[PDB]
Amino acid sequence: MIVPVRCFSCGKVVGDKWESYLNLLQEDELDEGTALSRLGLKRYCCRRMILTHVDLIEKFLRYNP
Amino acid sequence: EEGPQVKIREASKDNVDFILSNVDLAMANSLRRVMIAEIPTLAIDSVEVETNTTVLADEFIAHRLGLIPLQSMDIEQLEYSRDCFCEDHCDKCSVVLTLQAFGESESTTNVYSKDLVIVSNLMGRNIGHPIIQDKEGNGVLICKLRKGQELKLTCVAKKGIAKEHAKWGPAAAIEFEYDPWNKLKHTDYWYEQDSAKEWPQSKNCEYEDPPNEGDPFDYKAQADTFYMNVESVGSIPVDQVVVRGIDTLQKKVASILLALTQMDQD
Amino acid sequence: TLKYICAECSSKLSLSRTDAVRCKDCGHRILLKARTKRLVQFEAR
Amino acid sequence: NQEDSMIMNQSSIDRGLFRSLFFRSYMDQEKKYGMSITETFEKPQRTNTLRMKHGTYDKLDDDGLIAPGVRVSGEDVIIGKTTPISSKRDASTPLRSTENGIVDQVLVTTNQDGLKFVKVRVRTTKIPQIGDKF
Amino acid sequence: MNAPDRFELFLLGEGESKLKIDPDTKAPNAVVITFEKEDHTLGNLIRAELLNDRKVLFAAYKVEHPFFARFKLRIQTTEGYDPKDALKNACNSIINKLGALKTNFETEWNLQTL
Ligand SMILES: [Zn+2]
Ligand SMILES: [Zn+2]
Ligand SMILES: [Zn+2]
Repeated sequence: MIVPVRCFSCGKVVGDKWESYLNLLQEDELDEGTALSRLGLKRYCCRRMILTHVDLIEKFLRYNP
Repeated sequence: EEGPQVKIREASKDNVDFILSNVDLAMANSLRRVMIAEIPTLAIDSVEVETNTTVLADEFIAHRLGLIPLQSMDIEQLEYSRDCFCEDHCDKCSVVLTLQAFGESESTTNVYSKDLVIVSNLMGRNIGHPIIQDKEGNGVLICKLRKGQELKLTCVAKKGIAKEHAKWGPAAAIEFEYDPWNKLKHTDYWYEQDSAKEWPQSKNCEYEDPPNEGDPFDYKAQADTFYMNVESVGSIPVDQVVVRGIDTLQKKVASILLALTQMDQD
Repeated sequence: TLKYICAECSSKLSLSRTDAVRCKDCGHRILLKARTKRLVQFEAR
Repeated sequence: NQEDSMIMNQSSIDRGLFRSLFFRSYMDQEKKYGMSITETFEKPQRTNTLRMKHGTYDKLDDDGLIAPGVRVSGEDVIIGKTTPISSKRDASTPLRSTENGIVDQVLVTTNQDGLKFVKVRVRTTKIPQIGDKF
Repeated sequence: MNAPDRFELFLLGEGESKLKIDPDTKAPNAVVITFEKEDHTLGNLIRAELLNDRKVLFAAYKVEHPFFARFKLRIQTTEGYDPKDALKNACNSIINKLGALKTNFETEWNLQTL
């Protein structure tokens, strides 16, 4: 769907981490673990919140209506 | 000062790593719970939706709205709507905010929590402004729009407690650790060959004295020192989560005292 | 009575009964109703 | 959490852990018999049209169908239809007795015989309750 | 669908007193207070502090069912010492530690950077 606004585990503000994540990846060629660390996602719960997430919205917008 | 004792090790906008000497276990615990579930906050708790031709469902959005951290610094001078005398909500117990978004571009239009617009009368109180720790200034990605897509809705933020919903947490994660050499034997370490070589050393071991095999078990000892770290979402600065925590705990201990006097009447 | 936004097309056809299918300029049937006015609320929970 | 049950973090649930959308589609159609016989989509009135449901029809617009905003619940009528038998007999479609939710979309189209027919689809979000299998 | 509302954890109901005090019929000079709309946050704190008072013979709390925000505190005191006072001194004692804790934290905070 879309980046959960808060991690379930503890509920850390991650909703504002998505774009910044995708940039760290592709823009400056970082690896997801490093990328996730630079976003200050330390504890592994809120960490998997981003890594394991799938952006199905990009697909949903594809439909005209 | 006198009893319980604090010692900051690290401090920041978002974290307070400290050491809480000379306190009961019970109290140092009860404080962490209160810090999680009982310091009040403002958060969106009603969404009237005018138009949503967006890819997402109404309530699915409504939901994320609830999760967006709103400034709750001056929260103590906002009221519980349940307490307010006004019918439904008012400008003295609820912030109202507006969200308008329409996709103009060919490119995907994003909707951030920056796009939230306060509308009700804050009347000076430092309240309701979406927290933005984002680097480019648009914290939290509410939604995404295609070309002709619109989303028009109105959110009434209320004072709430995390006990009632985890949105109203200022909390996040509270680190917590005592007796980093098991000198109290509060665990029995599972091992295969060697407890010591297999279990890694807690960072809080540079702070205490390792036991001596030349020593026997100190059985009289109690849990005394406590190594916490409070992290804050941001709807309340860090220092305040701990303070208001101590405040609230104390506050509710008190209503028990008062309640005992209320009963004494004939 | 009442207005029906075309499906595969974008519009606000307000046709009624005995007008029957389908749409305007589109040619295809399949009409979706349009959102109500009497707005609903959501607990944000 | 004994005997293949489990304990779920109520707090993390609120953050939206294991939440689902739930869409149900109801469907009805104008008669299938006669040359001077045709069931009609309308909001009937209990006057001489007796044989109605327990639930309110009050959420039915004039054409006999709800609008894609209205919350429905209990035995709310969702599709209004009368079968004119010689004033009328009711043939309206109540929202499932045990369900409740908000109308998502209403599809009015004709069928291959030139029959007007309708597809109403309701939406509930379902949050992990005590007793839900995982 | 069968869930209780969530305010029901901290909001009292239709005539539910906060405390309820009942004479324990087992041991003499003992009492069992019921705390509606509270939990381990409060109970564990009151019990642990009651166990520092050296005229308290017995002190323990318990949540009889997690469905419900409520708990029972059982208190026995030495002859002559009324248990309610044992509760009162107990609460106050906590409040004083908490206050000291708050100020001690504040001064520490006011010395930092970043
Ligand atoms: Zn987390
Ligand atoms: Zn009010
Ligand atoms: Zn069209």
